[PDB]
Amino acid sequence: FRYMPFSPAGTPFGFTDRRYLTMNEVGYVSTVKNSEQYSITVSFFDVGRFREYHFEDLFGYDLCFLNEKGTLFGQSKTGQIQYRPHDSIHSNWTKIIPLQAGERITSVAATPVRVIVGTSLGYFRSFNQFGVPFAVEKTSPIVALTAQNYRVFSVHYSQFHGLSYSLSELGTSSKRYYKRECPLPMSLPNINSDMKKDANLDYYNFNPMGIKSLFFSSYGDPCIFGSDNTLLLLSKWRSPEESKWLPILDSNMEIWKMSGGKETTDIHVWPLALAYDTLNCILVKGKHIWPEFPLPLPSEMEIRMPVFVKSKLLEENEIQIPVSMAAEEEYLRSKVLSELLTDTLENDGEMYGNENEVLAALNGAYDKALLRLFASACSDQNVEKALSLAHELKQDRALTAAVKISERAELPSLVKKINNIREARYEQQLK
Amino acid sequence: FRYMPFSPAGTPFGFTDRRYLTMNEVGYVSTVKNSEQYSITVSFFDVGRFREYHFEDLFGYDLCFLNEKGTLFGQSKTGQIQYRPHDSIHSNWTKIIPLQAGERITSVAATPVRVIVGTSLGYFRSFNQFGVPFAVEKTSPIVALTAQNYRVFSVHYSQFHGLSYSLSELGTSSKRYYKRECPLPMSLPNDANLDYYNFNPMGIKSLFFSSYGDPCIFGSDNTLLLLSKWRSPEESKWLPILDSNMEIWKMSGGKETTDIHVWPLALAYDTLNCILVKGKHIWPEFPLPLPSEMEIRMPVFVKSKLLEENEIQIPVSMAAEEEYLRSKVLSELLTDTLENDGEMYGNENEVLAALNGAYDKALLRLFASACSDQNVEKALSLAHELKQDRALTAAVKISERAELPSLVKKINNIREARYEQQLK
Amino acid sequence: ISQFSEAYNKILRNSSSHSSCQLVIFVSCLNIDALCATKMLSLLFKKQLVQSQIVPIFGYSELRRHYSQLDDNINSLLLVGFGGVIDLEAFLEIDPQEQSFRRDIYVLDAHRPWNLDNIFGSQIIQCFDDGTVDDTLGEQKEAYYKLLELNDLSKRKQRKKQIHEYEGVLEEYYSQGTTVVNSISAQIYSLLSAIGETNLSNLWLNILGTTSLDIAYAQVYNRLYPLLQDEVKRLTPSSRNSVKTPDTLTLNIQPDYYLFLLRHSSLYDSFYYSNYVNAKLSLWNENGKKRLHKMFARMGIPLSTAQETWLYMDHSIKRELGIIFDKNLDRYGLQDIIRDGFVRTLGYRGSISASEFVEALTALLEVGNSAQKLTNLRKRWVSNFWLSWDALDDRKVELLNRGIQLAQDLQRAIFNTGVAILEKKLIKHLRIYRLCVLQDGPDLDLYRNPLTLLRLGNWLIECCAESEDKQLLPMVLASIDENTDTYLVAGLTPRYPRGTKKPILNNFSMAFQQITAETDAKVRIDNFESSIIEIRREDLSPFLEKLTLSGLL
Repeated sequence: FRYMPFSPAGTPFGFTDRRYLTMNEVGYVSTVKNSEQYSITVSFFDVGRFREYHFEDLFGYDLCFLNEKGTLFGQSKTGQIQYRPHDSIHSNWTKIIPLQAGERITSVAATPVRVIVGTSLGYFRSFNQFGVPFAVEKTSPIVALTAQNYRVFSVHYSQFHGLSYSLSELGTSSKRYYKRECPLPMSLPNINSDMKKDANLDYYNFNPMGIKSLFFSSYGDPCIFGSDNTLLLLSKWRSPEESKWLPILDSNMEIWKMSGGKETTDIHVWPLALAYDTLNCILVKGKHIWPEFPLPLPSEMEIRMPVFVKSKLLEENEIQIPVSMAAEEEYLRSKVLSELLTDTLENDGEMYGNENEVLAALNGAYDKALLRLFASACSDQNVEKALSLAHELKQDRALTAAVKISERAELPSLVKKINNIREARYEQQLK
Repeated sequence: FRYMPFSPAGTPFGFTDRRYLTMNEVGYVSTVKNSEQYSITVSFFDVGRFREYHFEDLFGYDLCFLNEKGTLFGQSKTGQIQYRPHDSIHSNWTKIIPLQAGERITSVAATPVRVIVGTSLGYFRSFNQFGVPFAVEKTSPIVALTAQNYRVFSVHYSQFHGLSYSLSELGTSSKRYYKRECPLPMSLPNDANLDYYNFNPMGIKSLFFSSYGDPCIFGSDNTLLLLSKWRSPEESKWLPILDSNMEIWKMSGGKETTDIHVWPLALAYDTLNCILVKGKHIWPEFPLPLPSEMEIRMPVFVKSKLLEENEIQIPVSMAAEEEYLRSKVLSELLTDTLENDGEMYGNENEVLAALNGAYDKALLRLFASACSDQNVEKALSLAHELKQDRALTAAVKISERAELPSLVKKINNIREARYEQQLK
Repeated sequence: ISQFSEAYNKILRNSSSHSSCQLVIFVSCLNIDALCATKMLSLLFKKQLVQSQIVPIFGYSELRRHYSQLDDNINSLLLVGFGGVIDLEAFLEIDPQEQSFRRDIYVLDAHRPWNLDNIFGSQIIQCFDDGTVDDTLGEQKEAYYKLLELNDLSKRKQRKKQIHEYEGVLEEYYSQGTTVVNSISAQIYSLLSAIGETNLSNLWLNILGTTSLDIAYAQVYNRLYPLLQDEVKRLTPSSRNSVKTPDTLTLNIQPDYYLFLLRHSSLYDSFYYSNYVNAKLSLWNENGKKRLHKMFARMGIPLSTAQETWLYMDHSIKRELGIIFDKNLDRYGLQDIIRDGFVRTLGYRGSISASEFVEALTALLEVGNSAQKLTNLRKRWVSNFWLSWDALDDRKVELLNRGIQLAQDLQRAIFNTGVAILEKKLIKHLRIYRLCVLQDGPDLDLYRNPLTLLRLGNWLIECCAESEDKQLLPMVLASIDENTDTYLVAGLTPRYPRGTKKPILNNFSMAFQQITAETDAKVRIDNFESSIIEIRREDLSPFLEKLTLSGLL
């Protein structure tokens, strides 16, 4: 199985002689080939802070990774790498990584204190910001890399194995592992016989794994977005035996609801950045799923839990969702977000300074959405289902509101059951 | 997939009627075919310690393993095994292992207190030194075995997933697992070469344990892998401290032949013992070759840069980077061995003092090159990697000669910070 | 009782000091196989770094004057094949002194009659009893075991008869003829394999001694036809030829003949010992000196290319005899010629097999040099023994051919008189045996040393190896060269024409005890081998009169 050079959010050439090297929340890096060489132009979204520049390439650097401090270039054939800092304090440096026959650089990464270079045979060579070489480590072949200023996240895959994930940190004294080669059940792309004449064959040839984009969240949670169009977020990463992947977004249901129940395929989702509530994307309209020259304006898309029926939405009728049906989806969305925000503040603390107002508003909407399902259970005379819903309340003021819904529904036995929960929580609080 | 009988450091038949059953630091066991039976001849390197002997093979054993107390034989077709101790005090014992339809014994192992027998269906049958059974375990199919003392190290390879390895210890209370089927980073291969591939489907030439407690493996990719920190799963990683291609190229003059391979024998703290085999076949035949020793080198070189600068010779400046990588790995492993297991020979302190002195000396060569190219910032990061207090004093004199007064004061801040932490 | 690895380690620690803790071995020179066993034992004692002392002894009466007079702190005496029949502990008194004794000999006896005291009741005689004979007279568990300790008038009377019942089974036993059942090559080579030392020189050495008994017995080495085969294959040095290596001493197998020393030389003097082979058929001179001239002078035998034609392209003719005697096989059927054999080479310097090689060692032991003449005769045979022991290096080349050219005249010497005593017709079948007395001929000097005499008998036992379907009894000869009629008379064995079913060892040594017990009127048994004694001139005629009536077969 021949490998391919992978980059974050990279697009292939297609039917043109120009393409994008990389793309992220900082900006985008594109190249223009005019019959003999490549012209790399790096443009940013924030014109005020940094200045747009360009240069001529004489080596053909196709691998790139962009962070807040510099730009790293790499060559998959000769093994020559180059790091270019944006500020004028540090000078440029050039070093050539020795590569054997067959072995090629598939993915590169750059942090401000460590340099990560990965190969097709799985050699892990790490360098610092000054160029001092460290110990050489031999592991599984790396096909995908992502980082946000401190850690190394590697994805492994071979011909006699399957997709996995590893989480490590390059400390000052030694390498410490949070997660060591745990299996990742991400679905592989199913190329059929009719795809050989399709116009989207060029995207899968440059990226056989189907990994469109992958990046870390604003609060430190690992995220991945494969070819199955489902956004996966890693929950409970501080505990290796308790780590779980939770799907909180799906593009396949959002396109059908916004288009009025149609079956078109000209609308897609390209992930750029996600800071705990909205995935930034570009609405690409056309046959190709990859962007080209000039980028449209970014839109906002809030996350939604993929829990719907298809036959029930047609009978009840932009497609609109009723009150009663949306209470189940609001309960699932708020429960996942409140648990992750609580563990982040008790272990890492504040990051922006306004986390307490977000947590108070999220916990208030969590108890309010549960009361809508609680009112529906009392109307259908199901006293037993209403008892289990009362135990999921967090705030003490939510238990008082549950009594008033029960008295209005003429259920005196349900009223006394709420008071037993109140006496049990006060006893445990005094221990 | 076909389950072939594997043996440690074994060679196939080829176009001859004789081959090597096993090969290690103790000696080598070979077999000679005659008109009606087989003939097992066991020869040793240390003739003055043990008595050389031989016997006729009536049953036709094809599996063998050698340790410091005896010799174990095994038959893959009938399941009959036989253990023969070198001393005349202990009596021989024969027992038949039950085998199902299509089941063949693929790998055996022996320790002086426990007997390890592995099959193609994954049956784990363990015996003691007298033949009394203790437990029957159902695990993944074992294709390769190696053992020093208590430890059992098995390489697993199933039909669909495959390529994994396990590490365990046969303690007095219960069998403890340090690793539970972790993936192996060994590279699989993509006439002498054709015949060797059929008998050895995974390309594993040899495998053994080091003298300092670390498991070593030598696959088909000719890269010596070193498993460091096996007692802790948080920091357990493989370290390729030796690259075959680089060592042959530098010593020969700057060329690269094909017929000169490196067969591994043993590793005892300074060099890798080997046999220089010259010819078309990759397996040795019968002459008596002299044992050689190759100095350990980190595989960090460029190919185009060595041709421009010209046995191929490496310059001073380029060798300082390779010397820094080699000394850093060896000093960390020797420090953890002495603080947990203690001394083994009695001269570990002189080796550690000489290694730490060469580590700080090699870093100063890269430190001098950074000052010559006016890179003050790169020189600051190199000063933090020094261990000895006398190395910090020598860094001041290199900085004053290079006319950098700001770099001099930065070395003194590191000295004051280490003295404060030492008094806490 | 002596496991083979045990005595070696036990004799190691008893004398391994760097002083005069000298262990000393003894060997007879009167046997070829006695030599080659000892040579391989010495060299491993060199590379096990121990001090030693080697003394030959040719005479059985000499043993007192070589041991029992010169001893200081020798704890470890060693001996090769001397006392299977006569008990040395009765021959030499050793009082029990210091159960965990102070000086312990071993023994490496190769003979069939044993001595019960030397295995049972062992306190200084640590004999080699391992898996040699598992049936060491297995009925003996009550005969001497009740001889050791020996109303009762009717009870002890029966008990004396049980002793007398034990007496007869010790009377028929200790009354058997002797051979060597198993060569001393077989034992010590098996011992070294239990230690495990791989050298082809050893494998070249051990096969020499068993090759020597090819002319004394038949089925002893017929058991060793596998044990020659497995070792040359298990100690395979090479699969290829790997040519033009002057070293490495390659071992192979090639066919070979009773017609001997051919690869060394002389298809010329084969003409004599082709007629030896026709002396095995029906003649000694008559028809053959016509009959040989169908099969031989077919090619005139050259001077220069005969270094090449009967060295190399006689392989066209060995093939031709190979395609002559295949059509002399269903018709002639005389199978004394084709033989499997064994060979070795030196890289260069010609191919030399082991058939002819034992022949040079016999003749070179022979020639190559009151009571005042026997001393100056006995000092010769020890000395000329000594120049044969160093024949096993590469360093002897131009002395190796010296015995070779010596051998192909000695047979021409011995056949010169054998044809005389036939034509004299002085062989007389009296009643039991045939008697011949070589009273005087020419060249009587080559009959003092007894190693020629068994060969003369070996030629003479085969003149009477026709059908002879009654009276298969060998002869007794007589000759004299020196004063007082010493007369080294000897006996032979009867022979089989490749058909041993009957147990024919010897009857004479039983009678040799009788005549020696009668009058002691100048009879001597001072020579070592019991098949040779001496007699006086006026005693040989009453010798036979005592023998023609004493039928002890």
